[PDB]
Amino acid sequence: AAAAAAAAAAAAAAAAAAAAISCRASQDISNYLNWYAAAAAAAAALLIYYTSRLHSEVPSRFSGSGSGTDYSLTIAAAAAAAAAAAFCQQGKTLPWTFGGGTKL
Amino acid sequence: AAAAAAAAAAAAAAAAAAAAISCRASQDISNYLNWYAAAAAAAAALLIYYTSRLHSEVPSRFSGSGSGTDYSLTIAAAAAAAAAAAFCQQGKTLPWTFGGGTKL
Amino acid sequence: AAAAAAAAAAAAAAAAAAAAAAKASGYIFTNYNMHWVAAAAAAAAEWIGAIYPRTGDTSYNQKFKGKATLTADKSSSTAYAAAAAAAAAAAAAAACARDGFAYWAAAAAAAAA
Amino acid sequence: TVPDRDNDGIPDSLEVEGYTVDVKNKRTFLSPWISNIHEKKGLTKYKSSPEKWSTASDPYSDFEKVTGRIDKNVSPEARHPLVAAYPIVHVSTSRTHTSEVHGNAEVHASFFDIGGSVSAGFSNSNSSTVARYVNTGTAPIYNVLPTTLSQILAPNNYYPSKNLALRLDTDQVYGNIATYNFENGRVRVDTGSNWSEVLPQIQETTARIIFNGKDLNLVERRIAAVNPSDPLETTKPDMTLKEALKIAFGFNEPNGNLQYQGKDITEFDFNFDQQTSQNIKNQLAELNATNIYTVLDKIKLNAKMNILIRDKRFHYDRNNIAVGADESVVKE
Amino acid sequence: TVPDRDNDGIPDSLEVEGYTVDVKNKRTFLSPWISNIHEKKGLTKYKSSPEKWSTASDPYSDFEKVTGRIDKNVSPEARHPLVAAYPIVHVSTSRTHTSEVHGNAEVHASFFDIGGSVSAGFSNSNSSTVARYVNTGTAPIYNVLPTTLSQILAPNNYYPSKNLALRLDTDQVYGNIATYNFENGRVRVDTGSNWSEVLPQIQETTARIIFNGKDLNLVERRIAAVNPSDPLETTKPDMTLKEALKIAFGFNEPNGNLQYQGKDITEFDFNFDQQTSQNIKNQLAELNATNIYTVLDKIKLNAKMNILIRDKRFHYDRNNIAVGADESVVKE
Amino acid sequence: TVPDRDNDGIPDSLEVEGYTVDVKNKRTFLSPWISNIHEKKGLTKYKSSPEKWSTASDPYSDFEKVTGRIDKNVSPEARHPLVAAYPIVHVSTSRTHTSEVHGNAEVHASFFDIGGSVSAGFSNSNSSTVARYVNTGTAPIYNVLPTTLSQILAPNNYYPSKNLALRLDTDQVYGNIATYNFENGRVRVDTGSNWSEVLPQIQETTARIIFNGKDLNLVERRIAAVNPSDPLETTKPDMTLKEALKIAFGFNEPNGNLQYQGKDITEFDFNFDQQTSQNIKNQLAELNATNIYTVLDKIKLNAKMNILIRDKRFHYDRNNIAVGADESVVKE
Ligand SMILES: [Ca+2]
Ligand SMILES: [Ca+2]
Ligand SMILES: [Ca+2]
Ligand SMILES: [Ca+2]
Ligand SMILES: [Ca+2]
Ligand SMILES: [Ca+2]
Repeated sequence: AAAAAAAAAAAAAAAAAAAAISCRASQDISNYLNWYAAAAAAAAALLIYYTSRLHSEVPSRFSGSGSGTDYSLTIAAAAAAAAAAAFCQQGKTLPWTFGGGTKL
Repeated sequence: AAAAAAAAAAAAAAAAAAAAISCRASQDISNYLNWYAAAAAAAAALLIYYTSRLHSEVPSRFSGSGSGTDYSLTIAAAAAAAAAAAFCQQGKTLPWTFGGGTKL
Repeated sequence: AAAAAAAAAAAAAAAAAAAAAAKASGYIFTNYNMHWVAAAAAAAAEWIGAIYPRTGDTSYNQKFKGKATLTADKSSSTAYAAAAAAAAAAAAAAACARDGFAYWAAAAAAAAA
Repeated sequence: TVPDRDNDGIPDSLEVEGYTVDVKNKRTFLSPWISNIHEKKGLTKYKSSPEKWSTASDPYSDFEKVTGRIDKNVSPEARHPLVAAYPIVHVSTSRTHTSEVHGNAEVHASFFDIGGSVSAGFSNSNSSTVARYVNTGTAPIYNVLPTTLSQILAPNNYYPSKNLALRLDTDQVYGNIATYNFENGRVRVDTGSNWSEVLPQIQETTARIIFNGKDLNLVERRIAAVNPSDPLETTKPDMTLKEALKIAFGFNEPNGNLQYQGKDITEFDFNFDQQTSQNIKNQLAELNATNIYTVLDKIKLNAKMNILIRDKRFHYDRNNIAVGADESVVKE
Repeated sequence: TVPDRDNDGIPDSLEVEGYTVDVKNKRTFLSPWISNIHEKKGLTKYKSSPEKWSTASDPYSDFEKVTGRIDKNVSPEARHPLVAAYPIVHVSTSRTHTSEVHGNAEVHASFFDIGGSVSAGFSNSNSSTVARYVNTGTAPIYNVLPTTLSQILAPNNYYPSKNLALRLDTDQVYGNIATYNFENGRVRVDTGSNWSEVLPQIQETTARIIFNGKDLNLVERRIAAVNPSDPLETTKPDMTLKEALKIAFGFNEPNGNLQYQGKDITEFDFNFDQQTSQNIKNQLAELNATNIYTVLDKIKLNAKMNILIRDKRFHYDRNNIAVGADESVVKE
Repeated sequence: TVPDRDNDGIPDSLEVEGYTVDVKNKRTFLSPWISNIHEKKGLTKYKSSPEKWSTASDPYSDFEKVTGRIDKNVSPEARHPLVAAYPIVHVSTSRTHTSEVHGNAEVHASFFDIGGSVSAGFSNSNSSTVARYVNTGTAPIYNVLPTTLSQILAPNNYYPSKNLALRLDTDQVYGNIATYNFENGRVRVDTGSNWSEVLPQIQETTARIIFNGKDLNLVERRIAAVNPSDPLETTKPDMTLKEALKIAFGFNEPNGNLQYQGKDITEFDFNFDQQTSQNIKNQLAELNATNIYTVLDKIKLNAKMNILIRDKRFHYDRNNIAVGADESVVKE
């Protein structure tokens, strides 16, 4: 029911530039957002729950932030740039709706 | 008045298998059940009263259990298999009605 | 750490239904409920539903109200998903996951050519 | 010696680490909770607030509640220091609830969704429906009748005897408080003290849970929970939903599963207020578990928290009466 | 010195192991129960609660009950610490019982069957039948008359003198309590203290036994019994049915058989409530004895326990009046 | 030892240098304010008067306000020792203001001009407008209703429940005061003490600030400020407008800018009385800053000082109700 949209779906080539993957939901979200990492057709798992804290089995280089409707995850030091889709799932109410993104 | 029935009246040949002699009464019983042992036309005496505790003059290998309508007595290590009828008597209300069974 | 090992391959006749299984030995199966989600082209990833193994209670998406039925067996500690009225639009990879979507299985990659 | 800052008669170290009351030869004395000796005899571990004379703010102290130096009319469910002891008075009439929202959606949605479109209005004022005074609480009312004389209104008892003799917004005007004397076993009613000066404190400092697992009757019990804002409320021991159900409604677990007279916990439905649902959802998201029934042991209770628990197999209405049920259950 | 935690004036060790009061030369003093010296003089062994000022929760303490430092109007049956001392007030009228179920089955069925289809409803409210106030209790009523002035209503006495001058649901509204002063033999009535604040405690902490062995009149006596749930109630000494009958109704055994004015115990019939019958049946099953009359010495009494004892040779009704009897007894 | 001249239970050195309450293991104890340990856990530094039992002259002391040994009905905003805890009672009715002068000139003139042709009449008497009793204060009213019974009127609550059931110059006739007992957690209402004997002191010793940032409702809060004329008032800690807003209305600054639910401080308009405007203008001239919004951290508060803060985007009237607003905001 709650449509999930991303402010940026494709990242333009910008070396040494500010990185922020944002998600804009249909209505406000009380920080019930999940961040999902996945390798090439493998290693699908989440990293951040509640938009701020990590899964505790992943290194602290991942860091999410935001308040209200727009939540952005930032990358401190990028190490690789490959084709790997991202996910942006809200948890306010049923059903669970995911998002999308392209990073790393 | 309270009819006494047994879920199993004859025990099929099952070596090294779970053993449970159950009794299903007409109505619920507040654990007022008695267990009776008897040799071949001799040594007729009870072993367990109140479905849980022993007569205190018998070894602890006998162990009864159950709650509500179905009460089952289990045997830990069987030592013999002869023709000896068993009894299953309730004590909720008059008259005293017995049951039946075939073990040991 | 959690791993799910399934059959390497399966041979089925043409236009024959198939059932996907995923072992849940990484945790206590009866404790955490397992969700089902599928990803399809032009529609991103859409949630299908979830099953609570202890009682069998389920909640289904408005799209997947009758598309799939989810059950489980405590004997071997696994859950099963049954799909009726199979069609071409139903061809999509489905991956189950534990409560909170923390642990994900290894869904197969179907390819005809 | 012991500090006993709260001056409750129980050492504060015992109130923190846990304590219990045992009798050796017809003589009672407190002892720190020791496993393998006190557990096998059925004694319940008791935890209280080291800085509060009464943890639940009820007129009875922790020592009086535990050691039995309390008015004998107090229900055994309120003997726990963490359970409030306050009266509830009412008048085919039955107990009612102020308002209900859950019921339009699926009954099984509580497993995967908490709060949001489902809630329930809670009001501390007594209410009833019709189509004789009854004390459904855990504390007595002695000398003053409520508004919709030496005899009392004992809990779980009617003001007239059974042999003797569409809303009723009963007011909470109760009588005085019977306080147990320490110098002797005599019990006296303090005219100056009133229930109306104690009820507001209990409402503020305790979390209210309503249950209808027996006779389809709503029982109102409150559990002393921790309020982070108030430093004194923090002194209360940590309370989980599993422990609150066990100590209030008689829930027992023989094999890790909560049961009530043979009925599993999953057979009941959970309802929360707006603030309660928000707090519960925050805890669930932090703990990475959308399901709540399987994380009951790790869900903390806070002050000003209201939880309503109903029966799934019965169909409820706006006033919370099981007007109907499923076809299978009514048939058999 | 002695601990005397209950502050009753009697050492707690004496209250546990047993004690009695004897006079040497017109002077009274307590002494631990010693056999072969105190038994031969008819002194009765007294056991009390070491943590209760009054074992039966009545306003009179163990020391006052035993040593005689009590109001002289208190009946001698209530002088035992384990027997409650509370008034019962009533108004061809006679005492009545709320409801009776036993009577359809055989009168001798109590020997082999206990409870089940036989029971009796018990209500603490006073009741009477017709076709003048009388105190059938063991404690006086001083300044307030009940609802259906300096003179009192002594027990076993009528409010008007005999020379002077279909249900009556008499209420339990009694007067104040006459408490014996310790500094002097003077007795004073405390206006603040009331009977209505003491009766509920006695009802909760004592087991009520009703007897009609004399003049076919129902006498209501309560014995302080042990409640396992409450730790303070556990401090009471163990009470058996045989001892309760001996200390309350004057039952005596010269050769191991209970007698009442020459009538054997087997001549009376036993009735129990639902909870009482369940508890008694559990004890009988645990002790492997369906018969109850021959195991009276090993049957423990608990709190909230009601036992009704009638006469077998008389035929009773729903209101418990011997309307008729057998042909042989009425003929001779 | 500590002097504690005020006999408040808190050392006067702690009351001067700053103090806070922290819990180690479910036990509360005061500690001097230490940075890098107490700040990271969200504890608020507390400053009080070393010569006053209660800094704000309200019946609750500094120790009771901070440690939580206070009536639980008191609003959390009044838990600060520098915030007065007194009730405000009222009855499409809404809160009103006595008189307003600002509004004829530009709404942005407060940035460069303070006082002069702009002011607002302030009266401590309760008032309301029409076209049910409500407690908008921080303290309860127990036994006496005002003039335009055991139940109370809790703050932020209506006297009747919501389910239950052109000016109104409500009088300030309140009830007695519920004072927390120190010997035990019981709370008792002192009949001799009255609110009407405490309100005048609070009015004289505190500075009143009125805010309407939530639901367009005027909330009346008073902050204990320093009066140079009275030597005892000088003992109060220095209070700035920024700190007063932070501790009373919940204003928070994450990056040096005051915000209220996402609304910046500059979005609000400041109004002062004649004496208040004169004092503020004197401070501004001494500090060489005509602008007041950017010098809020260096503006001291004095006694008998009244400040009214409104919302700029809403258009107000003589009675201070947002009758209208700008076209853009009403459109979106
Ligand atoms: Ca303590
Ligand atoms: Ca305590
Ligand atoms: Ca003693
Ligand atoms: Ca004693
Ligand atoms: Ca001080
Ligand atoms: Ca001070």
